[PDB]
Amino acid sequence: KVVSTDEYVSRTSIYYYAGSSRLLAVGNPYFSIKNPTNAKKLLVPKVSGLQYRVFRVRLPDPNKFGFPDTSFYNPDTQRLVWACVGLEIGRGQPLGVGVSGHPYLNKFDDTETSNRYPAQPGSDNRECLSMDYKQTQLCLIGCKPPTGEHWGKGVATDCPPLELFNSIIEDGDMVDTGFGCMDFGTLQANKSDVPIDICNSTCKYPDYLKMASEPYGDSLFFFLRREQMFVRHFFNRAGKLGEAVPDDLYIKGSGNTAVIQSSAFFPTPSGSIVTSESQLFNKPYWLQRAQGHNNGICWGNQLFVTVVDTTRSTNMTLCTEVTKESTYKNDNFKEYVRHVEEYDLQFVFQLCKITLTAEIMTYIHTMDSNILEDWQFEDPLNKYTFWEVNLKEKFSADLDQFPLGRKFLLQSGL
Amino acid sequence: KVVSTDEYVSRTSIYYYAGSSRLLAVGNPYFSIKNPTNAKKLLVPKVSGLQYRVFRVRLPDPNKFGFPDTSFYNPDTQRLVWACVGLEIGRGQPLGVGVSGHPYLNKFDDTETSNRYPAQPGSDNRECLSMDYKQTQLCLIGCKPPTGEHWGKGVASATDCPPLELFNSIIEDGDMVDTGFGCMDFGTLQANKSDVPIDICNSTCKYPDYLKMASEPYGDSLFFFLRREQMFVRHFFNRAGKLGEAVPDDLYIKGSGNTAVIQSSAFFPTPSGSIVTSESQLFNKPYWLQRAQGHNNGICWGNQLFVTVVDTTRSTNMTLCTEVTKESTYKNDNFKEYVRHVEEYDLQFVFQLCKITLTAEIMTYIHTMDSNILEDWQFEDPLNKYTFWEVNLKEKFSADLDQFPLGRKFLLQSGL
Amino acid sequence: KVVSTDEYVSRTSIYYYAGSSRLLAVGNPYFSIKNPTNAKKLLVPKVSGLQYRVFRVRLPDPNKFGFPDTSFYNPDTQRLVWACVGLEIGRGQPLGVGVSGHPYLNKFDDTETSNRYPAQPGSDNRECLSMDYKQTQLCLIGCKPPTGEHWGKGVASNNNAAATDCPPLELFNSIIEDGDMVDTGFGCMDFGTLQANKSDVPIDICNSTCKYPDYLKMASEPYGDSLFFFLRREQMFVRHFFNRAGKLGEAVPDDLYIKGSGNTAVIQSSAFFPTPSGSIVTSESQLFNKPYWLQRAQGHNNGICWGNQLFVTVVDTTRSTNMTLCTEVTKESTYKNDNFKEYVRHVEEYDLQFVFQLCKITLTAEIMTYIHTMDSNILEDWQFDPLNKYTFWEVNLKEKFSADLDQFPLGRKFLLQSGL
Amino acid sequence: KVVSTDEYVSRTSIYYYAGSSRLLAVGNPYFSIKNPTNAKKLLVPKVSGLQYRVFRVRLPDPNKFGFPDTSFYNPDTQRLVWACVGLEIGRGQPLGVGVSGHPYLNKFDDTETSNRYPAQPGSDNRECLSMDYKQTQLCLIGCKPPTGEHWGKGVAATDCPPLELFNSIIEDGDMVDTGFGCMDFGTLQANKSDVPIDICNSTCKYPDYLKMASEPYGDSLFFFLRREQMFVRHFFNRAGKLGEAVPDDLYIKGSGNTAVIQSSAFFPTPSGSIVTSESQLFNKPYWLQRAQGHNNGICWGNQLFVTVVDTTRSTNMTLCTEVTKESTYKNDNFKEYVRHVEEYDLQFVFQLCKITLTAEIMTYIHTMDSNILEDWQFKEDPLNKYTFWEVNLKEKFSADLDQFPLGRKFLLQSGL
Repeated sequence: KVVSTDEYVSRTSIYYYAGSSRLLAVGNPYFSIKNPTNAKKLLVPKVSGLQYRVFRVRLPDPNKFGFPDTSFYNPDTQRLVWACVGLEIGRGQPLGVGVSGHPYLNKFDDTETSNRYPAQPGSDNRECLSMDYKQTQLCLIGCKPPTGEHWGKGVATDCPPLELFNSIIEDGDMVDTGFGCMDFGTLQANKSDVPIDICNSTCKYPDYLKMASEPYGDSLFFFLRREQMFVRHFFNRAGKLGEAVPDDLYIKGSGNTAVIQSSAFFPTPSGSIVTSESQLFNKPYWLQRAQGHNNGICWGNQLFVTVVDTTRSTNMTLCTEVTKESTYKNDNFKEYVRHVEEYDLQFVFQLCKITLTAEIMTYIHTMDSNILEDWQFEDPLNKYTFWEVNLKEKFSADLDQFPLGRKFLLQSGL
Repeated sequence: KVVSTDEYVSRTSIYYYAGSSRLLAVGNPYFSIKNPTNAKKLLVPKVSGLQYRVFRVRLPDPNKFGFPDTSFYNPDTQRLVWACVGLEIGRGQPLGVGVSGHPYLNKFDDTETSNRYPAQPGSDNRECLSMDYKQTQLCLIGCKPPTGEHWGKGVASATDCPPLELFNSIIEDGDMVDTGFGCMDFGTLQANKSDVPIDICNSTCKYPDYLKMASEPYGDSLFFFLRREQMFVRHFFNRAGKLGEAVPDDLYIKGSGNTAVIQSSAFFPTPSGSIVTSESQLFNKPYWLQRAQGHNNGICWGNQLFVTVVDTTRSTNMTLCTEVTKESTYKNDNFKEYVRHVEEYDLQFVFQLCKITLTAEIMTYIHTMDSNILEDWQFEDPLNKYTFWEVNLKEKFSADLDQFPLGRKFLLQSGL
Repeated sequence: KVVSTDEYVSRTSIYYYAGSSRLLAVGNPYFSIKNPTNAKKLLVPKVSGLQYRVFRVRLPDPNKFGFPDTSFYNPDTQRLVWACVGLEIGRGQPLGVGVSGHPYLNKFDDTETSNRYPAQPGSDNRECLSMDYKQTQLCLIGCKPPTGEHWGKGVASNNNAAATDCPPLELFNSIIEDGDMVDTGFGCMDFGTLQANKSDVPIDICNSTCKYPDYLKMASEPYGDSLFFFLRREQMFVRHFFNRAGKLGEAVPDDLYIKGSGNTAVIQSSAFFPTPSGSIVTSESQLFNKPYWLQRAQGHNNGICWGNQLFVTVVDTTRSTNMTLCTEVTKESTYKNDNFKEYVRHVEEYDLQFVFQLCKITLTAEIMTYIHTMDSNILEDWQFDPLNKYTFWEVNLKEKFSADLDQFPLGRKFLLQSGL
Repeated sequence: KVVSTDEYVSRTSIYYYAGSSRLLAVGNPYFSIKNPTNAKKLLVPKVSGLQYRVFRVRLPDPNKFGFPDTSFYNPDTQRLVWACVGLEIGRGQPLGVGVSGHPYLNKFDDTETSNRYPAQPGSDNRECLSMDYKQTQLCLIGCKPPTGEHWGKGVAATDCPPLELFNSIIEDGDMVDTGFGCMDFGTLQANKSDVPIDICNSTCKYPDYLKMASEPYGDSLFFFLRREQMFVRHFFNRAGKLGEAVPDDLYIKGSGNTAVIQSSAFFPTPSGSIVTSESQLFNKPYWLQRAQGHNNGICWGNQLFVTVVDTTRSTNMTLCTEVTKESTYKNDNFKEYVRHVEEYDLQFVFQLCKITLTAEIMTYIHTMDSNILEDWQFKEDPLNKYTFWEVNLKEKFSADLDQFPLGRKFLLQSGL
């Protein structure tokens, strides 16, 4: 039913390079700061190494592109499309690791070595703790935005019902950090069971299984992923235990041990060490043969690059002096936290042409009716937030004038 | 006497793909919650990353299957069977590590650096502690369910120590894997219910009996297997209670005064599975079953196959928290805390159709191997007493291999 | 526009070896000490395993070079230039790790396992702590000095009302000079201007700027003179979790928590910061004391040392051991702390080894135009200094070139590797 | 001009095996013990896994060796010399790690997580601490003893000792660097308490690889291997006056309890981390086929130097004697000792070589080392002032290569 694009998309020998140049984001890693005197504007964005970067890369429409020689296709019977054959995700800034925390984290006791009876249950025992998150590197590439999975509140023990949800991963969405891919805002009502940079967020994980089994293969031309973590500490929660331990799993205590302590345990993660050798980025990927049926065809003259890279999640400390005095006083200083991200996206594109026979027109229409409509032979994604990368005026045919271009010519023997 | 299936099972060039689609299990990682007014009515099942997943995969009987053209075999003289030539065990959810504990764990002292005399006295010094378990990945494939080993209470036959006996049993869906405390029946061998965390303290932890399964004459249990285990000692504790076997007098000089009353030498460690990484993953990659080591080269007798999996690398337990009363300031009594765990699978197979010419010698051989094969071919089920995760593929077979992920991989890998 | 040097630079079979011999630096890893008079003299330089070493290597002008027979060179139509084809960065001293600290580090609480309410109030809760930094190995090679990136104080629009008074951040490019500090785990920033309390990082960077190589910019340079070749190995993990004292400049928004009361009414600082750790150093992961053959550069300059000079940039924290020195002010039969003075010193040992290949260029009209657009000084200096404002470790090889390759370690390696 | 020995040293097809047999050293790892009255005699030597082992291996002079048939060379016009073509450094004892410490280590505060103000004053705050040192494996081979580098006191706002880098011959028993650098601790640390006692009155040396590699003739390093590792285990600061105060532009002054600045004379303790079999450099053969330097294994002077550091067997054994036997335990009834042992077994394969004493070759050799021709008869040895572990193989040479382990390995490797 579905066939490879190799069977109805003809390749030319025409290649183009396009680069975004340096992309920077600067903000607060834990939360954005809205403008107090203009509520519709953000004063400081939320910029964190635990966010997805979802780039919507806009390509020049090859059917309107000022090629010097346009005799390679017949506009009466054919249309043009770009194919992505090479990519490098440039990453700036040094390798490093940031931390995240909560001034009122719901940690009660340390349950690793010593937690004797009786409990000391007050009504507000939250503590100001921080941690370093699970480490994640990944890149997804396709002509359709990626699909994530996360757990949320479903439809109806008083435990919230769990439902697995699919959604489009948007630029700025949070990746899972060690506490799972879930809607923490709705499933953790106390706002204190995870650090503040996810406690009112949804952490999403790429739905690799769903995307890979898509018939046309528009979501994943190519992907890399590297995750790691271990358990750094063991805590338990304050609050009522919603599901008591059944009586067949213990002999009751008495006296000092009569009032059972909370078995609502939770670990803290740690991503451990970051190293250059395990970097996925700053090297080229050649999209020669995709596993799916879309062999890199950028339908709609666009392409989506999704990236998570926690290996440069350093958060910088900033400190201002409000009063200059000869001796040190805390009240004379203000402390800030800032995080930055540096990207440089480089592509090699191959021009393709499609002869629109009756059979091919039916196939394309069944696959995506917008393709023929846009070819002349409202955009549904504008409700989503992406990092827009406009390459319409960035295409160059002089491949050997750019780093990735030289690599392509050398690799391909051209 | 036993020969390879390659000698009497004819391979065709007909291949079919079958996939389970998304399989989800959601529950409490530490215990099930029973309906108070029923016994087999579960309100919340026990779903944990430390459980065996034993999938009983039902295949369509090829002798009754709607093939478009069956002219490739003579039903008067031959019977059909599926062979598994490819499989990928898909795993969803992010990598992570969960913890387990006991609100009354029988830990007395930390015995790593400082445990001075004299012994502190008590009758209930249990503590509310947790740990992260040994890390295990494994994958078994066969047309017969897998066999486990575990230590249990033997026969009663200067020590009241329970006798130990090594038991074999079928590993069922939901059985607990060993966690760092060994493969034993904790319910019967640890009578106090407090020496290990609550998710195994009343369970039997089983380890696959690889040696027995591997030495089976016909080799139906293990077409293929992968395994990756690791742990280290994170902490050193000792037990409270009477020491059942005192240290002999030739191993120490007796103390006096504050050291006159000997402290408990019933030590026990806590395990740690250490780090989880993508590179060490066994799953989300294809396995091509070309040449089995045993005599059964992937033949799915009885139109079924058993896929057994342990994967602790996605054992994260999600914290859930409900608000009973909304108030402007934080109060512990206004919230309830829950724990939930989920597992996501996607089993993908490529099967090769095979035919067997039922000569006199071959029927004799097959009857000796398993008399049910010829009876079901027409030329009750003892496994109904066991619990498996049923995966019904009777309506999931497709000849359009290139329309599915594993199907494309198979066509590419085989040059077809 | 830009073409590979392979298209207009002719390679000869003439090879030369040159070595710097042992290069030593000795000083204080945390700060320099000035002569009280003379003020602009250094008494003890600042020498640290966390510094960049930027060697400006001077080569003999091959167009004036005493070759045994120069009849192969026609000065009427061609000029000579050296190409670097082999390099080894020798490192002496044992592998090891140093630590850095601050007697008044702005650490308030340990936020890893226990930090209950209420907070302890004070005005000066600084502590005397130390740490081991992120581990970095790198070496860059080109005929132009390298470019670093670092964050500094930018410009703040004043028409824009500031609800946050946080300093604006700007990414700055600069030439990396010998003695500049590498990033240590707290990022590449100007700590002197962006941390006004002088207490948020150890003293060896608290009044310094830590720089990171701008690899992306250097790689995208049209001619590729900065990076013939580079190697890099970074690693770190989080060793401890602390928070800062001082007023929190950006309060946590009210939608991320339920307010406290009583002991928890005054929120504690969420201005967290980790301490880094470079972890283990091993021989197996060393980048140095091994040869590199510069056969084919990724950029268009395939190792041509224009201007008869070469830049070697090195970071190597794997030998950052700081030696403890102790003098006895008064000899007594029993120990007393006041009888001794404690000092710290650090040393660095280098040995740079090169193999150069002689090249000649026939100066046609087309090539002269190309080179002039590339750099007009090349044709001027050939008869056919802007870098003096920067600080480099000068390595003069003008009189160290030898044709007897097999008389030297790297020369023997080259002859064997190339089959000569 | 220097040329390879390949150009003037003729190889024969004559090979010999030689082995040292078991070499044992037994002593105290921290210090030597003199005879209790007589003092120039040692009762217990200092034997530690942190020492260099420098073996001076004496070979039989081949020009005086009882060969059965000497028609392979002309003794009037030629001289004989041995070339080393194979070597294995045998190591006995199990892998393990020792620790070193000081009963009066100059450690003031733990500066890793908590070191608040004010500093408490004292005059003697030294502590009884220990640590495990940096891990080092290495082996050097040449016909000349190896050269080490270390920092010592040189000549000539700061009273800090001037530093000079010194070269010296590494002798048997010299200390390797341990994590505190290669320096003369006796002269540069006057308090004798800034490092553990096994180096506080010693010089820790590091091989001057750069100097030896650049020697024209290449006599020091036929071949070498090295593997070092460490991390920082703890962070401390020193007591005593700070000799160089922190400049005023690097901090804002304190007040009250923070008025008296604390010592920023930090120092780490090292740790060599784990030792494993897989990273072993020893107990495997090295074939010296073609050296990088110009001396291709020629053992001038009928000797060769094998230098080893191996901290991967640095276990220190605990010994304990009973002075009074009593029914209850008392500390004063026992004496505690520490002992360390090292087990070596050096195995060599040598190839016999001949040199024709032409006018040109005698001139070349005379310029290289005037002693070579003198010793050939065509005298105080200068190395007698240095200490080496003497290994005499004069009576250990055998032509029956296949009767010994390394000999068999050589025959197999070389196709003979």
